[PDB]
Amino acid sequence: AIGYGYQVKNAKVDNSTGKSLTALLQLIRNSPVYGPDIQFLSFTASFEEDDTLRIRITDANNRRWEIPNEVLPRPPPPPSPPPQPTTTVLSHPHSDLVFTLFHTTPFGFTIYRKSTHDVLFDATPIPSNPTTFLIYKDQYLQLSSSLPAQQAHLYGLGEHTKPTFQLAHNQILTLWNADIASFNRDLNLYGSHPFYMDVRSSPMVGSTHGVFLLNSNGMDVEYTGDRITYKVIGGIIDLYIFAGRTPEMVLDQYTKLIGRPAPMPYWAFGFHQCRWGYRDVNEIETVVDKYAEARIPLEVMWTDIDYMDAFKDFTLDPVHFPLDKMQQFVTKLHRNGQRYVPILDPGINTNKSYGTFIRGMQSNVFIKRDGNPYLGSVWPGPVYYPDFLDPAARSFWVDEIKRFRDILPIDGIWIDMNEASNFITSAPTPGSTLDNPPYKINNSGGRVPINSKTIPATAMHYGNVTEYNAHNLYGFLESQATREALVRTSNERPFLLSRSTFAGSGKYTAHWTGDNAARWDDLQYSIPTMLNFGLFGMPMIGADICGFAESTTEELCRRWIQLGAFYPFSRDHSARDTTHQELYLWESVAASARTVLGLRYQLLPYYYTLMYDANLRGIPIARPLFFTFPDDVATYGISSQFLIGRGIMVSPVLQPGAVSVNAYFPRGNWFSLFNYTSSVSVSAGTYVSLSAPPDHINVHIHEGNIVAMQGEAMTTQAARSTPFHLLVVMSDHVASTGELFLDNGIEMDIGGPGGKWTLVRFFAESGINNLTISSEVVNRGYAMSQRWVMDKITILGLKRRVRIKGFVVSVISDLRQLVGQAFKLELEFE
Ligand SMILES: C[C@H]1O[C@H](O[C@H]2[C@H](O)[C@@H](O)[C@@H](O[C@H]3[C@H](O)[C@@H](O)[C@@H](O[C@H]4[C@H](O)[C@@H](O)[C@@H](O[C@H]5[C@H](O)[C@@H](O)[C@@H](O)O[C@@H]5CO)O[C@@H]4CO)O[C@@H]3CO)O[C@@H]2CO)[C@H](O)[C@@H](O)[C@@H]1N[C@H]1C=C(CO)[C@@H](O)[C@H](O)[C@H]1O
Ligand SMILES: *[C@@H]1O[C@H](CO)[C@@H](O[C@@H]2O[C@H](CO)[C@@H](O)[C@H](O)[C@H]2NC(C)=O)[C@H](O[C@@H]2O[C@@H](C)[C@@H](O)[C@@H](O)[C@@H]2O)[C@H]1NC(C)=O
Ligand SMILES: *[C@@H]1O[C@H](CO)[C@@H](O)[C@H](O)[C@H]1NC(C)=O
Ligand SMILES: *[C@@H]1O[C@H](CO)[C@@H](O)[C@H](O)[C@H]1NC(C)=O
Repeated sequence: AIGYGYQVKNAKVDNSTGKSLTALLQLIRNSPVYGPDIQFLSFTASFEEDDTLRIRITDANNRRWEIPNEVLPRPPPPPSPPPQPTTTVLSHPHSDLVFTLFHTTPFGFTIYRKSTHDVLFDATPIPSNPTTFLIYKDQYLQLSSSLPAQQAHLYGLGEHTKPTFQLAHNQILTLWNADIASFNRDLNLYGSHPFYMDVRSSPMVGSTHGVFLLNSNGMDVEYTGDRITYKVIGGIIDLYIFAGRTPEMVLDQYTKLIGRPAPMPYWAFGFHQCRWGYRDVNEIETVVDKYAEARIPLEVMWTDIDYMDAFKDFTLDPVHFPLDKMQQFVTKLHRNGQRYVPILDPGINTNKSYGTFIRGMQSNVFIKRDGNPYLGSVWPGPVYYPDFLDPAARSFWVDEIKRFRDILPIDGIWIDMNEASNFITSAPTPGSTLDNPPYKINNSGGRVPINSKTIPATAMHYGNVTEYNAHNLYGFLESQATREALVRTSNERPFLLSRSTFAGSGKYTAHWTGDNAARWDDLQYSIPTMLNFGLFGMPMIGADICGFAESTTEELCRRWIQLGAFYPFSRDHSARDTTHQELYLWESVAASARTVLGLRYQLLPYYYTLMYDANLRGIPIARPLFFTFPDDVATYGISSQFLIGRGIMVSPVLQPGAVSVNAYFPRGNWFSLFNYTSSVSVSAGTYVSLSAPPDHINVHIHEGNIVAMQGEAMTTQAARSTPFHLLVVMSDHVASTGELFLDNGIEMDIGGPGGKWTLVRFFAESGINNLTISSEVVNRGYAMSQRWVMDKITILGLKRRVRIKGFVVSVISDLRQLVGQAFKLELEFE
């Protein structure tokens, strides 16, 4: 059949130092299928941290493609080996993870938990079944693990649109960056994230680990419920297991490896407006004016490829978007506390009188094939693609951005079309097994050739690196270069949004779900996708509100702003061939927008703190219910509700004509953020049928949490000048806590040694006859200098009212306290 697998020829754990395991594997027998077997494998197992195990399988006899350390820096590998059945075990005393090598024919290995003896990853073959073997051919790597089908709940392996967050059994997930619209279910999309989270329902419910394959090649991942199998068309096996044991711990461990989420400027949490098709500077000015007139907050105005001179980067349409008017426009935005973001594509038009093209040629920055620059097709027509693996191309990129920024101020950059997208598929190179690989991955759901509508696999990058190997890194690399350009041309914290991504992209950029559609399905689809990118270490995520493609309806757009006002990244965007969909256009949507964006803006200090938490520990802003409630198995399959931070839950209507929603509530007390008198109390988690009128969305806060809020305003800058209102939700079972991070909104290194920041922790507890609310402050200086005052505290979750020396609501007014000054407030019961 497909292969015969490997035997352990030798294996040993180095002793008398930090243990690592080294083994040599030998091919049992050759097979012709999918090409030549690699005869000898080097096999290592090593602990990068007590909570992280690394399994690396390479050709013992040849260097193979690996993601460069410069692209994704990480600890180097453990030495390689020398030139009942037997086993070799690797364990560390402070590690919960135990690795075992089985000297069977073919060989196997497992990783199990010390605490429960539960097997997390099991690559023991079924001897009669080659689909369960490790197979290792030049263009076909096969790695398989069994799974306890009912107990293992898996999440991730992006990027794909799915109706559920938890991965359905019996499917194939393809990772191959492609310009494919996210309104398409199942298909491989713009990004590739070969990570999954595995939550176990038994034996120790809520027990979670992570599994990451550090490989940039195209792959199919087959998940059948009782097994998962990687089928990878190149590179090596570089497998990381993250011990958890909680969901939050897994993401901490994973992002520690791939990079902590980049911080975001405060303004990026404001509302964004964009459209493909804005005709001229007058129109975008008019949109901004109409937002103000509708009294709907607008933070950032975007321009799509319309602004460019005939779709060429680093230029302005001299007729529709003349430089002087654009300068005035951006100046006006800035005077009003607003910001501006333009789009960029990677392809450089081949026009001989275009400065960017001339300079690019001079520094030889473009991707080549057969010794000449590769000629693609995108919006301006013929293009060459910068090789972002080439240091000279990055410098070129920085320089073009500098030049443009010197003439027209910008606040951030949107990088699109960077898979790379190509509108003409090139002919395959005769005889090449790269353009015509032996195993066809399921590209676009049709086994479509990998070179379809992109750069051909035989194209070459700096260092003689093939497109075959580097493809999934293109977007990732451009993001690094663009961020580099921004940091070098402004001392403000940068902001960028990227379409194409790879594992680690979150260290450089925000992301959006791409080309969704104005359909009720896509409204719901935004939630699983939002949650996934949190797992992928990209917490700054959202979808085009009201839908990118196809014309929206009043009701759909109304329900969408309700949901979308809570996306970490909240933007209205649409294609040019559809109806306009600014939020002021319908009264019922505008009224809904004011209500929900009003709450969002009050929650800005909360979002910003969560962003801080994400950069620190990798924990997502928008997170699944089982992150807070991992012991409640009912939450594992929830796909239509989500948390913002630890204790706020959003429960949107996602169907037309509905005025109610059946929403799951985990155990305990929940209070509407829109009406503190409105609450939900259960002794055991269950579904509750919430009232949900056309203009309302259910948003609830759980007992045990404290959230610092500021006032509503038209801009994020204005909001920060409002008083703080503290929301304290008490629990009979636990003291309540909360956190607030404060800085200047633009410090390059968030929470760094520079000291331009303050951290406040809040604490509240009831006694039999008193109630204490207090704070602790780290680095009091910055916050004090900003004059932030807390004037009111609202207390939920008690059945008795409290004051200074069913549920009730208590309010403490005219407090005038300074946020920067630690306090202790004593209240008494009535
Ligand atoms: C504005 C955006 O324009 C482009 O994207 C467009 C396409 O150009 C357009 O044709 C269309 O494409 C859709 C199809 O309509 C839809 O049917 C689906 O195609 C599927 C197909 O259904 C499915 O069967 C499968 O086809 C296989 C088949 O399985 C197999 O057996 C065999 O037959 O082969 C076929 C074909 O390979 O897969 C198809 C997908 O490949 O989905 C496609 C979308 O992929 O709509 C899209 C989306 O609008 C550009 O590509 C986009 O990049 C562009 N959007 C960007 C541009 C901007 C402007 O600057 C910016 O505003 C946007 O934000 C940005 O995203
Ligand atoms: C090279 O870039 C030039 C600058 O943008 C292009 O010329 C401009 O084309 C606009 C329409 O695309 C037109 O409104 C502008 O007036 C014009 N500006 C100037 C200074 O010529 C040029 O476009 C080519 O030449 C024009 C005359 C048309 O024939 C276009 O169809 C051509 O593409 C660009 N040339 C190429 C080869 O890309
Ligand atoms: C707040 O909720 C309570 C209970 O659900 C309800 O009786 C009251 O009318 C609501 N108030 C407003 C202003 O909606
Ligand atoms: C609450 O506790 C404080 C300190 O323990 C005490 O001084 C005070 O008398 C108490 N209040 C009441 C109403 O008993």
